[PDB]
Amino acid sequence: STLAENAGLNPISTVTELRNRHAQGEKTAGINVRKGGISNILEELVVQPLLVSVSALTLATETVRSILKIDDVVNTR
Amino acid sequence: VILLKEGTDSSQGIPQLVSNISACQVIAEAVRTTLGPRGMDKLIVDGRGKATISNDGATILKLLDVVHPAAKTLVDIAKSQDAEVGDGTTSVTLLAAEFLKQVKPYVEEGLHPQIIIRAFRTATQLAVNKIKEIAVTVKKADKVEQRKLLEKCAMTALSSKLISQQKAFFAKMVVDAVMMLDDLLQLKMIGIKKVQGGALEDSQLVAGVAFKKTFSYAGFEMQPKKYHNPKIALLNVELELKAEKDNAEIRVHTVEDYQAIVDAEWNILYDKLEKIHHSGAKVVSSKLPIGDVATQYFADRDMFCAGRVPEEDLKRTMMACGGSIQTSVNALSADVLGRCQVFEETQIGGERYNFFTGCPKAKTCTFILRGGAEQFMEETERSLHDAIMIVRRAIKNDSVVAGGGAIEMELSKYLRDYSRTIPGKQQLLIGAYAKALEIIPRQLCDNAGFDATNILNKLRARHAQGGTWYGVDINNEDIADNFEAFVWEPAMVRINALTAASEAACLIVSVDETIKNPR
Amino acid sequence: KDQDRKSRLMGLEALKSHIMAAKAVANTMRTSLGPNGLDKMMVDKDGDVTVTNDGATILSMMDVDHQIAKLMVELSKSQDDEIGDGTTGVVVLAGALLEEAEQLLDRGIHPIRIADGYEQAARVAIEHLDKISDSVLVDIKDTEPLIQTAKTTLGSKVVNSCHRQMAEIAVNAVLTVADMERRDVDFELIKVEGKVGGRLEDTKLIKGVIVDKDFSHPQMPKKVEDAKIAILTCPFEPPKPKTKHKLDVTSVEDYKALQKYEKEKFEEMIQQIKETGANLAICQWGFDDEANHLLLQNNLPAVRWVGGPEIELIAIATGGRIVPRFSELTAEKLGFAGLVQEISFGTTKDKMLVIEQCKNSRAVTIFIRGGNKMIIEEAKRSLHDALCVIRNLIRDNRVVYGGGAAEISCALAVSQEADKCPTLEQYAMRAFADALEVIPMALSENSGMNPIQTMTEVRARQVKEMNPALGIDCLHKGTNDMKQQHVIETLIGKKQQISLATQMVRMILKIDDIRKPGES
Ligand SMILES: Nc1ncnc2c1ncn2[C@@H]1O[C@H](COP(=O)(O)OP(=O)(O)O)[C@@H](O)[C@H]1O
Ligand SMILES: Nc1ncnc2c1ncn2[C@@H]1O[C@H](COP(=O)(O)OP(=O)(O)O)[C@@H](O)[C@H]1O
Repeated sequence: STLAENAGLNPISTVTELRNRHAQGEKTAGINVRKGGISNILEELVVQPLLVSVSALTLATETVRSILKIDDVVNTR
Repeated sequence: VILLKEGTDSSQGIPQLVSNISACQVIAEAVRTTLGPRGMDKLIVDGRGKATISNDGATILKLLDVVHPAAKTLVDIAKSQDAEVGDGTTSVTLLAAEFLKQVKPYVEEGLHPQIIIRAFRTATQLAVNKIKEIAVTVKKADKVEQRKLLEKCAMTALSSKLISQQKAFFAKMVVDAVMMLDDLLQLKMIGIKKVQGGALEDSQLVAGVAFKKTFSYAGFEMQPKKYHNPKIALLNVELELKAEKDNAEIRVHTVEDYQAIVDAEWNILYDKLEKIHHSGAKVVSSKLPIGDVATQYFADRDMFCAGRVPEEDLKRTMMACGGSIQTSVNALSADVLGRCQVFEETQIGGERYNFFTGCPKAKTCTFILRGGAEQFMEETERSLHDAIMIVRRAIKNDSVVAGGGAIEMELSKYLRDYSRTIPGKQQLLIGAYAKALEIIPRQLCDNAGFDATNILNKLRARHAQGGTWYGVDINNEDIADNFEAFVWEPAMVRINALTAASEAACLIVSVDETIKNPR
Repeated sequence: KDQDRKSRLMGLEALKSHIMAAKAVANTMRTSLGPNGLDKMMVDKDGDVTVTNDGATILSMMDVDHQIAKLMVELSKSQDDEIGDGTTGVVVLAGALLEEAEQLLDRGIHPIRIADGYEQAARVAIEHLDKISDSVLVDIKDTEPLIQTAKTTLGSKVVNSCHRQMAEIAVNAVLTVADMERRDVDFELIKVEGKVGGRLEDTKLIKGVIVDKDFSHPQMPKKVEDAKIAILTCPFEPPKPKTKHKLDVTSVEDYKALQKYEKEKFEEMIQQIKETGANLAICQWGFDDEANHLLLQNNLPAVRWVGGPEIELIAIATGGRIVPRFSELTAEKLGFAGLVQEISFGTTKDKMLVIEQCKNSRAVTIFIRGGNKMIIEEAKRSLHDALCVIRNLIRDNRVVYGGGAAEISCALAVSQEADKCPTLEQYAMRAFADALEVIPMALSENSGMNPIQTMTEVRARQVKEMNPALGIDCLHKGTNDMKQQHVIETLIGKKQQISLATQMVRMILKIDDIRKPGES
């Protein structure tokens, strides 16, 4: 929805349309900012490695779990 | 000490016009979201706390009664459009405020108001000429019967509604109810009644007047429900035994005198009952309830009786039968008594519904709705009233144009391309007149929850390539040929909207100062 | 006129303000949902004090001056005639849908688009309920389980002390006025009345008409077999008026004449009972002891001191006619009945007039007795649920399992079908699923349990453990699967519950301006 907003598209209808294309299709459906709309990203040759998406969820969730476990902060001296 | 005004508040020049332009937009905002069939409703509360919910632009302006001077100009202009047509008040109200908004920055830049008036008077006549040249007459297109085309226009308003699966039945009920009337057609004549429960297809269409008939007093196995040429009596008399209108109360000690009091109590009611019998009334009815004792008199004398009838249904039968609702039973005679051809008591949904068919002045009828709740009928009630007007409009005026803002975008192309060839100050104004027409297809997209940008850009691009009827589709979020889709409106009604809009904006633009007698 | 101090607010600030009012009406009633619902202390304008958890009674007394809240009350006024039971479920579901809609307005959805989304999901839910429905009295007229299911719902109200005797009474009433074959019952013919005294077990079903009036003499026949019912306004004696006597004698010459009219008219009027052949003489004003003498020798029953409207009620049921004067007496105007009797309620000498037709008539009434007026009224509305329950059971044998099993099953179907909605209504369809879960989530909260842990555990059991729907154990019985607990609601009930709730949400979402002129 942030990519769709930056590409001038509607943030809701873009992800709302893609959630149906993923239920019916595969992960090839994604936002193409070069053309300004939804397209088959597998054909556009716009890919990224797997470690970026995996390490993102891994490190982000650990930070959220760490922030969630903060009950309070103490000021020492 | 010695001043000129002394309470006389007055301002003149550009600030007065700009103040009236902003005040006119307030009236637009009050009726901006109600544009179209799927427009948002408006809740209005009177002084007594009674609520009023309605999405009709004309009904909203009547209840506001805004005290601003410039706002009253639009309201009186819109009210006249309602009396003359009954539709298009919102289009006139929005276009007027939009003509005023587009020329607002030019007024601030020192452009004279009179130069603006020459543009509206010029652009209006060019637009009215473009409508008649591009308009199309549809009377027997494709060798199709008028009953079938009007069915398409009726279901168009009823499409994607709560009765979409059975709109084929409901579409015929509109064409049937309109065709039943004489040459003089009117929306008020064809009444509608609501009956909770039952399937949607069970909605009945009575040719005459119909009502719930809550009269459940005694009188069964008598009072024949069929009459050939009955003398129908319409009254407002309460013939109940334990009645507050007809009773006696005398208190003495002589028991022999009570023999006269209790008997004279009924003799008073008999003189009123006998006056109905002598008058020749066969199908007697009244607004007030009628007791079991009275029904026995009608039974012993072979007379029909059905009370507790609403005054609207009685007066609807008054204009249908051609009688008169006489309060007192003393003046009941042939002067007030009505007539009918065929009367019969039916069993719609189990309850009895009286109705006179084939009355002498039968210019009215009634449509009984059926559904699983009131909102199924109320939402259906709103859409059918416009469906009657759509069928009523197509037969009257054969020349029509594409609705949904399709004609507004065509004029925007003609006036904008025409303004370029017009050197002078009229160029920016005729172009400003063109952009003001965008509000009609714009708010139909905004009120329908669509993206006005993607539609207007895709719509304005289609008109450039050759489109003339493409417009806004409230059902599908895309453009569609509103002419092929049978979304039509009368060209002369649309012509009167632009004229009243420019004439309303010209009255505000031509004004420069407001004067107020101190009172 | 009166443009000064006029209400003016529109946009999201107005819709959120309207949603804020509906939530207050829902949150006020969300706690009173179910048998474990928290009561509401209502103080009347007259200074009375009452306590109950009836959703309908809460809304009638709740005089909310906000206009959006008044529409929520007008909605429930119609629900009492269609569903009967889940009046709180409609308001609680509407508040849930509006609360979830507020999350969508921030995302940038239009109110009319949310209105279309809920209408699409409401059809998916209504379609799913018929799939998980079950019949009771299919292809056979039976009275045993019809008494059982209606008896379960009544156990929550004040009729719990004698809940079993009420269910059998509600069956014979509907069975009398209406036929199970035609399956078109008329709730208007099933009246309701009561009187303080006795106990709940003393409730009776009168196949006909009942008026709390006694014979003219205790020695009259306790059972009138003859079908000759003469109805009058004056009694068969020296006539008196219907309003007031005001005895003020003038002299003795007049008074001694009154003594003559006694012997002259007491015999003549009662002889008219024999000339026409009347047996049960109903009349507005009562008889003196003199007429009782003549009535007793010839076995002439007669009622005394009948009210104004009470006279008309008997003529409609018995099919008689009112004879306002003795000159109008005749055989055709006499009522008809199979057997009229006098029910003396034990030590209490009530002596109520019981005119019965000795068959299944088209008019019945359930007279609820009780030792407390507060328990009778709450018992009167308890029985009102059984009527609409039995009315919908006969009109449609299909029923679904209550306890929130239907709402959880519908939420799963709506959630799956939401993926097949390629448009902005997809966010609204998901919101309808979460809003459906507030009814079961409310029963768990009112029962003193973790709502979310009990919500998801039942939903997972509806998929992982077993596919058939399972409810919530709010009464702390053995376990879930309300089918074993015999807690089942009408299919017409749930269909109208979520339909009326959606219709109210669309009506509120399509309002963005409440204009009211102020006083200047
Ligand atoms: N089925 C439809 N499809 C598209 N546009 C429609 C449809 N019905 C009405 N409209 C548009 O709605 C506008 C307002 O219609 P109406 O309510 O009759 O007039 P007003 O809003 O002035 O009372 C018209 O300009 C018309 O083009
Ligand atoms: N014995 C029961 N066991 C489990 N759930 C019940 C039982 N009785 C009622 N409920 C639930 O409580 C809710 C409200 O029931 P009821 O009190 O009849 O309606 P309302 O709360 O609107 O008056 C229903 O949705 C139903 O699922």
